[PDB]
Amino acid sequence: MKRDYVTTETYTKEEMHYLVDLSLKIKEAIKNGYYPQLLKNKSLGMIFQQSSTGTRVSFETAMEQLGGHGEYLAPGQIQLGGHETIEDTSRVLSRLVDILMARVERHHSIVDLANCATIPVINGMSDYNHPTQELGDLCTMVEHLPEGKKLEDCKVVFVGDATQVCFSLGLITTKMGMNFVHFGPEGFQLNEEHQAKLAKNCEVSGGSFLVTDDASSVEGADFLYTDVWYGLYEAELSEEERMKVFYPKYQVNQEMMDRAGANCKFMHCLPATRGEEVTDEVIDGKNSICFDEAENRLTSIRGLLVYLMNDYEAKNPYDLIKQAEAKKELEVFLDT
Amino acid sequence: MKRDYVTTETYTKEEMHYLVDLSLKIKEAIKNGYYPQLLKNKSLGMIFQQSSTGTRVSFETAMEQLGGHGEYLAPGQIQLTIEDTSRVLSRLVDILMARVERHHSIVDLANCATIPVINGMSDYNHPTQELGDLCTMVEHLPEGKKLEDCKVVFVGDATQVCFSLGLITTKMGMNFVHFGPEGFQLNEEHQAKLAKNCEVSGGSFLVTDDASSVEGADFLYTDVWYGLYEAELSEEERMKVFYPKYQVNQEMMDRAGANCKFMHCLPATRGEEVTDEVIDGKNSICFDEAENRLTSIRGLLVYLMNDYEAKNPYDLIKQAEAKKELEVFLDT
Amino acid sequence: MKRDYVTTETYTKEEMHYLVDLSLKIKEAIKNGYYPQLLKNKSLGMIFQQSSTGTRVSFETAMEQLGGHGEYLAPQIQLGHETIEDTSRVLSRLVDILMARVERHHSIVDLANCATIPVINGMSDYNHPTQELGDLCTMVEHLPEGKKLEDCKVVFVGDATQVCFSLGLITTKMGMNFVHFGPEGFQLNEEHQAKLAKNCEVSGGSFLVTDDASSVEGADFLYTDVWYGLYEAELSEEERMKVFYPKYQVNQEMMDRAGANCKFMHCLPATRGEEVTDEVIDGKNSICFDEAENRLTSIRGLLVYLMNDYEAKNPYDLIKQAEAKKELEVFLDTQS
Ligand SMILES: N[C@@H](CCCNC(=O)CP(=O)(O)O)C(=O)O
Ligand SMILES: N[C@@H](CCCNC(=O)CP(=O)(O)O)C(=O)O
Ligand SMILES: N[C@@H](CCCNC(=O)CP(=O)(O)O)C(=O)O
Ligand code: NI
Repeated sequence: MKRDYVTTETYTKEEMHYLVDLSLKIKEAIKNGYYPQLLKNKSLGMIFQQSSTGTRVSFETAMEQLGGHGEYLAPGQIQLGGHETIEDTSRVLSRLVDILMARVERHHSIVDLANCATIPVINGMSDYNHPTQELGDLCTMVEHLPEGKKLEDCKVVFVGDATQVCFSLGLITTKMGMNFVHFGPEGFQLNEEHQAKLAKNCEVSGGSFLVTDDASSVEGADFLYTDVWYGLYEAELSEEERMKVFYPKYQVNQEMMDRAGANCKFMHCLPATRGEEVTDEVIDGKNSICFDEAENRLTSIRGLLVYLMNDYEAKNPYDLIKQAEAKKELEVFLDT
Repeated sequence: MKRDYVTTETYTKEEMHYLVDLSLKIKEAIKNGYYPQLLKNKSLGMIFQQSSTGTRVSFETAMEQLGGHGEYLAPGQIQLTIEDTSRVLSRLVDILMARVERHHSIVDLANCATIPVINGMSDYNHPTQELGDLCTMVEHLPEGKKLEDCKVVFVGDATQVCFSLGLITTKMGMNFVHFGPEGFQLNEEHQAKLAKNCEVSGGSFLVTDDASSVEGADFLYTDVWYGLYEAELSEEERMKVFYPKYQVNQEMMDRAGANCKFMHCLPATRGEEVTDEVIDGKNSICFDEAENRLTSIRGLLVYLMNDYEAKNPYDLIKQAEAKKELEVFLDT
Repeated sequence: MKRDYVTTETYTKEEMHYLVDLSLKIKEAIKNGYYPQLLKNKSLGMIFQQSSTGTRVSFETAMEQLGGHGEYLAPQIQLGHETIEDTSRVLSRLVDILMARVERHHSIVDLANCATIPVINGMSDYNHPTQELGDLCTMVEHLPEGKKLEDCKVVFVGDATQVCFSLGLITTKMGMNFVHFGPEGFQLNEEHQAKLAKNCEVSGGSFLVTDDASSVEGADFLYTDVWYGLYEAELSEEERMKVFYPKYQVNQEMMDRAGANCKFMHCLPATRGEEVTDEVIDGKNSICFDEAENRLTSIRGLLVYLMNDYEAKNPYDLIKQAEAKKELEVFLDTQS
């Protein structure tokens, strides 16, 4: 028996709070030079169907810091297209590593992997969502709360394209009872299915959501968040096309930040295209927190790995009598 | 001085029994949550000239579990003179494995390296598969039968895995059959090596295209039909040679016997060498077999490194002196 | 605050002696089976823009031996769409130390300038400083009977490769006598020679760049490298034979002309039958495989030095460490 981390839709507000608290406590230990060896001798399979810097390095570093090891399985090493291949691969890998992550081209691949594997599976980004980004961004907002405001009192505005990161930000903010806005142009907004999921979250949490092309919607934002304009890895929009759609209205510049408010913080999942979605002035300015945010990709990944492996061990406990017997038998064999 | 693991031809029945016993004891420790740190701070160079999932992940995981680390050197990263590469790597890692296109490459690597070398599969044999398969057969012995009483039938192409299965089964005193079509059977040189094994072990071997040869099998084993990595047989060509006679289906399993277990080294081509019904059925053990790739690799790594240390022992007086000198240097 | 290792030009003779002594003491500990865990739980990002065997394996092995881990990044992470500043800031939050083998020297200079963690040059088109330290360790271990380091003559034969220049830089820094024996159009240039001259004004060493075959006479170490030039733009076999063969082939005649006790060095890989003959590279006076081993020797010393420097400049607060450890333990004991 295992638990997966494919979407925050299967996690409650209270569970997300626990993950944040766990992640931040591990962070404070490591920041002061204590590395808790919570994944000693454990192996993570890391399946990447696309390129990655932040996610890949975070997983590999996290495993080392916690006493285990991450194995990088590059694009083309593992095919996740067809159910039959995915079932066989899942069953082989489940016997060979303790935990799995995958960054996939199509969301059904990560859903299928999690369904077939008997070990925990983590979504490292798909075309649909990006749940490790969600947890990292939540950690970051908690660390940068406005003076005298609670999390649920905050307004978070995503500017631009309806990327998987846009949707994921909507999912986590509404799950935590916050106020979310997607400020984006017609034809590039979160769709009806996206909005129904955000509505369902708000019906439980007391938060709110709005999807609009009204420029005034940035006003009062505590966090202003953006992402690239070129769309999906496999099928990018050209420079000329994306400028036509988004520029200059959706460029996060100092004017937009000032319209949001003097204390509004700037966030971006990275990598950023400077001179497009954001200007140098904003991303390098005093109210940019996007490099703290990048660090918190590692923060959240450490907490997730520990949570999922602790869950696995609680559901599949070791028998300490048989452990002692097995250790003694091995030692006797190697001595005699 | 070192020892290598290039072929089971250089290992006795007693040595293979020791490797099985070591592998299974490590397995039982880890299964119950004790990870023996027998390779602490040791580095394994992993040279892959061809793709791999099972072998590669097994080596990398094994090193982590035992307290060391495996370095994945992907296809094209290391050109394989072989003498120069061997001498360089021998100074930079503690142990080496390689999956190679041509068997002479692994023989040359082992000859030139001054550290232990493990064959991760060649065009000739696949000795880590042999040990894993042996572990699996031991764990799944038929009720009231000894290993040497068992019959193992390989169906289909004369792959390096086919030959390797022949080598290990005959080495352990078992009864081996290659059921395959004319032009795709184990050759005269293969059979002479199997005969030599049987003269020592009291086992037997048979190579035949007679469909009745599966009868009485305790283990029925198969592999893909598309041949070597660098020169695959097309779908049309391989179906013409092997289908349907050599497809392991439920009819063939029933002909072998109600209790016959199904094995496959993986990956499998469902609908060719084996049907979904068989590979997913109650008598399939091929996923236990896949797990035992890691089982056997852990045992091999420990055996070879223990052997290396016995032949090249550490001087504890010089160790103590070196430690003190380093500590004084870093303090002062 | 950090220190980098991009060029030995920023290191004094006394600092290079310290690195040699540290490297050799770690070597003697490991040789006798004591692995000092000086980089426990630390992560090294290894950026390779080009192929490598010796350098790559040395870094990955060194990290394991010292209790940490090296992450191999293939042309996964590009130095492109995202600026060097942005990539440097992201990686600085995710690993503890960085190395890179780069096509163009400015890339490693920029990475070092922008990163807030130590950066090591794993070879560029300009220099190869880890090779320098490994070669120095090797010369120290193989000093001629009754000679001091500064009494030795080192002759590099052939093309003016980055290894040629680097050998010039380290030998002149240590007060030795350096010669580049190479043909017109393939010699160290005026800028190279000005840097060697500056080193010699401080050290009392000497340098010479010449196409005179008699310049090998009296050499204690004779060093060579391949003839095919840079990774991205190799010289053909026909072209390079025309330039270098047979005059610059290191054969037994040349070794005898240098001296009966002259040792042969080569950074590897070698093209047998071109720059060197089988007889020389496999002969009794070849030390190039000890030299190859000392790539690992020197890399271990460098990693320890740079991380010790980093920790001295950024010390852990032991009171806050104790508090963070306690809070984590309480959280894991009491919460769920
Ligand atoms: N919408 C963007 C999201 C990238 C998020 N970035 C990360 O996760 C950091 P990484 O890619 O370096 O791991 C896209 O589809 O590319
Ligand atoms: N005859 C087959 C044997 C494959 C063996 N499989 C394994 O070792 C599992 P892996 O390739 O994932 O490591 C062939 O030549 O392809
Ligand atoms: N002039 C040579 C220098 C190679 C140095 N070799 C090494 O550093 C060993 P490696 O490449 O295996 O890491 C060139 O430009 O290729
Ligand atoms: Ni690794």
